[PDB]
This record gives sequence, C-alpha cells and structure tokens, in this order.
Amino acid sequence: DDPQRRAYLNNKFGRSGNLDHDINYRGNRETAAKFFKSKDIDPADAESYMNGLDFNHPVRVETLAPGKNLWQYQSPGAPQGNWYTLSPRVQPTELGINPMGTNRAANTIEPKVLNSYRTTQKVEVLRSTAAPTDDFWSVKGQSYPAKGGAQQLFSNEKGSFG
Amino acid sequence: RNKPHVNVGTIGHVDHGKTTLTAALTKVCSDTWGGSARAFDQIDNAPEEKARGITINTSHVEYDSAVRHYAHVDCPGHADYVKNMITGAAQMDGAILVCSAADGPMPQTREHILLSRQVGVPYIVVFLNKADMVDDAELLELVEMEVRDLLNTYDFPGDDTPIIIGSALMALEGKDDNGIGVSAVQKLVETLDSYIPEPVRAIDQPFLMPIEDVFSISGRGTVVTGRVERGIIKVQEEVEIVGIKATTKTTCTGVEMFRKLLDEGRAGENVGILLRGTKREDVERGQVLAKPGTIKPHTKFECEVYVLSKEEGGRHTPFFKGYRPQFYFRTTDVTGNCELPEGVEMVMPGDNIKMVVTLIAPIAMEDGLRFAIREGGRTVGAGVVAKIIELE
Ligand SMILES: Nc1nc2c(ncn2[C@@H]2O[C@H](COP(=O)(O)OP(=O)(O)O)[C@@H](O)[C@H]2O)c(=O)[nH]1
Ligand SMILES: [Mg+2]
Repeated sequence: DDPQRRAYLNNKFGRSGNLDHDINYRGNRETAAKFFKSKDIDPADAESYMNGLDFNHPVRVETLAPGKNLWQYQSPGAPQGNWYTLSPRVQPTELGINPMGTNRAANTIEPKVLNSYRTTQKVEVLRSTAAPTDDFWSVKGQSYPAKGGAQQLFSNEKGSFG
Repeated sequence: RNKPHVNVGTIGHVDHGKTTLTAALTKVCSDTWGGSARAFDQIDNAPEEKARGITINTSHVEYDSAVRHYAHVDCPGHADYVKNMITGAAQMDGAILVCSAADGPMPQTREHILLSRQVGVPYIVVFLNKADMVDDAELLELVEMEVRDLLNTYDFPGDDTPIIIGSALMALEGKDDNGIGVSAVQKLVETLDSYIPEPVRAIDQPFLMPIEDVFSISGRGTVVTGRVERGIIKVQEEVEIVGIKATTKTTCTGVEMFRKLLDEGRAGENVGILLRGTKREDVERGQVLAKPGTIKPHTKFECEVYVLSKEEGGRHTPFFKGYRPQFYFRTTDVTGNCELPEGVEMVMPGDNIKMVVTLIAPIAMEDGLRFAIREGGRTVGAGVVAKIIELE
C-alpha cells in the first residue's frame, strides 16, 4: 500500500510511528479502566485518575501480600490518600504530585509529609508510572506541573493499607 | 445439497465482539441458508471442557452456508485461546479475526495473529466489528491498513486478506442499516466459502504411522505394530523408517489386523505391518513409517510451548537456560535442551512462550506437530512445532 496516506491517517488520528507501541498504549489504558471498574468506584473520577497515569510505560494490575512496606506523601492533617510509592527516595514531583499540600483547620499551605505504611492484609493494587500532570489540587492558587517519572500504586481499600 | 465440514473460530481482543459475531453468524445462517440458531448467553457462558489437559472454557457452535458446513469455536478469555490453540483441543482450518474498529487493534489481537502463525493456523479472515459506532470511513480505512500491517508482520498475506467491515450486534439484531447488518455477515460466510480452502482428509494425507512396538523372529521376519495416523499403507509399497537414527527404506510385505491379513491398512486402524529384510536392531520406538520423502528427522526446532500451572498438575518452579525436560513425541520420550526467548530467563507455570528446543536425538517431525513436555513421566507442559530450524 502507498505510504504518505498511511502517514496522513497516523498523524490525523493520534497514531505515532510503530503500531506495537500504540497497541501497548491501548492495552495499558484498557487495563487501567478495567481496574477502576472492577475495584470499587468507577464514576466520573476514574477519568481524572486516568489522566494521572502514563500508559506509554507499562501499567499492570498486581496483587500484594501482607507485610509489604509502602509509603506515601500526604499534606499535614490530611486524610489518607489512595496513591502509594514503593521507595522513600522518590521526589514528590516524580509521583505526579505537588511537593507541598493544603492543611485544613489551619487552612495553611505546608510541605507534604512522607508517611510509612505496612500491609495488614492482602490487597489488590494497580501498578503504574506517573504521568507528567498539572497538580491544581492540594494548592488552592498554585497549579503545579510534575515531572512524573516514577512508579505508583493505587488501591481504594484504605482500611487494608491504613 | 452436499456440504463438506470446515473448522473455524473467532479470535481477537476482549469485548471486540467475538461471541457476538458467533451469535450473529448462527442467526444469519439460520435465517438465510437454514439451520438452528444459537443463543448469545449460552455461548458467553462457555461450559468447561475437560479434555485431557488443563480445563479450557470453550464454546462449540455450528452453522451451515450455501455450500459448506461450518464448525465454529469461541472462547471467553485470552487464556482459553492460548490453551485451546497451542494444544490440539481445537483445530481451525480457518480463523476469523474480529477487531473493534471503534477501539482499534489491541494486544490480544496481535498476540492471536502471532499464535495463529506459530500454531499453524493457515488462513485468517478479518471482520472489522463495531462499524456502527464509527461515522468516519477514514478511521475504518486506517484500522484496515493497521490489521493488514499486523498480518504482513506475521507472514499472513494481509494485502490479499479479505477484510469485511460491519457490526456483529447490528447484524444480530436484524436491522442491516446501510451495509453493516445481516448483509455484512452474509458476505463474511460467503468469504469463508471463497477464501478458506477445504481441509485435506486424514485418509488423503501421505501415509504416516508411529511405531508402537516391534516384534522380530530371526528367520521368520519382523513386524511393527501401532496405530496408523495418516494415509493408507498397501502391500508391496515402499515406505521410509524415519526417526532416531538414519532414515531406512523398506517394503510392506503384509498388513495384519488381529487374526486377519488385509490388503491394506488405513488411517485410524491399529495394525501390524511386516517389514521385508529388516531386523529389530534396525527398528526402534518413536520411529515412524511414512511415504517416501514426506517426513524427515530433526533435532533443533523453534516451537511455542505452554507450561502447566501448579493447579493443573504442573511444576512448582520456573525454568532456566539449562533446563532439560523430557519431550514426548507421538509414541516416544526424548530428552532435549531448551533455549528461552530474548529478554526472558524465568517463566512461571501457566505462561506460554517461544522456545527453541534442541533434542539429543533426531525425530521425524513436521511444522504444526503438537507434542508433550513431561517431568518424571507426568505432563508439565504442552507445545507445538512452530518452525523447523535447518542446519545448513
Ligand atoms: N455498541 C456496540 N457494542 C457491541 C457491538 N458488537 C459487540 N458489542 C459489545 O461487545 C461486548 C462483548 O461481546 P464479545 O466480545 O463478543 O464477548 P467475548 O467473546 O467474550 O469477548 C458485548 O456485550 C456487546 O454489547 C456493536 O456493534 N456495537
Ligand atoms: Mg466470549
């Protein structure tokens, strides 16, 4: 088949170069959506969560045995989040989140504190690398761009983790 | 009317409309060419098939065309397709690759094309499903070019491959708005009639019989007993003893079934054939009697293998590069080395991989030949000869 037109279609519809790449892309996105539907809530939020995931790098569903120590950055006096990080040496921007967050009751802006969690049960988690997203949440006025180079974990079972 | 049997099935990604296309096929064929329609829910709720190996949830349906009788296979999940394809449990003379045009190609699509190439599926017809959800024809054109690229990628004639645009759901519900409904599925069946060739009958294939046992009486002669897999052996016909050692040439002086001495031995029959001027030291197990120049022995070959999980009786441990499992070919056990694919050095029980096997003894083999992999005499995996690796 004559090229150029294939290039025309690829450029027109989003496609970028090799087919295998976009195929893996689609597969990872599908895996994310499937996880969000399969585990607890799947409303409007699922899309916003989805924006935070980078699908070029592989995003896989995994089951985690108890006793695994994972940690997460959370604003001072803020409730436990759904996102977690494997290694403490990861920068906050790398996780697709603002280094600092809002602190309620105080209503003041304060650096996010790293908290250490352990698994008390066997829990299902969605492994994924963070996308480079803008972090308008956790800062009322500041919108914060994030590098998003690091891996993430997602589980709405807060009781199982926290 | 006279119509011959042909084996087909639906393959593709999840939720792309495999089962839906199946129900559409049986419905349209029932309404058009006559027959018994089938239910979506019955097929989707695929019953477990026990087989002789791992439990595979497989749905079998049947539908007749104008000139053919079609036996169709559908599976709920990709794992089912892996187990069903790699093992002989389902034979397809033609494959129907259904791909959602609205979503485009997906990992299991390309993986199913790859598996079709490896396991020996000779022909693939592509049905571009969910064409009702797409208003832009340019997208259909693009996805068409994409699936053609995938087919060309895995040695399928994608340029000449018949691609049909339509919607399995719109066809099943009997509306046929535009050209997408029952007309499209009708054209699909017609395409199955015109593109997919007729299966060669096992009795029309060249002669092939795995030697099960060998009886030799010094002065009287040697007779080899076993079950004829392919073709027909006749008295005074020349045959080749292939496998284990050097290929030998012989002549069938007689065919014996129980007490009876027959004019010939046909496929499916358990017989004992007398070999002229042969000795027991010349004939071993695993060797096969074949039509001259139809089969050859090989030691090193690329194959696709599926490892049994711990539940289905498989091992509790992954593989290495120096793994030396037993390989069961037809009627014999043969020790052989195995080479893992690039980037991988560990495979868990339940995975399917492209493995390069190098046997210690040459075995008469062909492309597409299914074989077993055993540990301590018990099956730990199953595979199929993807491609013979020549040494020249
Ligand atoms: N909107 C729409 N949905 C479809 C169409 N074809 C199939 N589907 C949906 O795809 C879903 C999956 O069906 P299917 O892929 O055949 O089941 P599977 O064989 O187990 O993967 C069904 O629930 C259908 O509702 C279509 O043309 N339009
Ligand atoms: Mg199904």
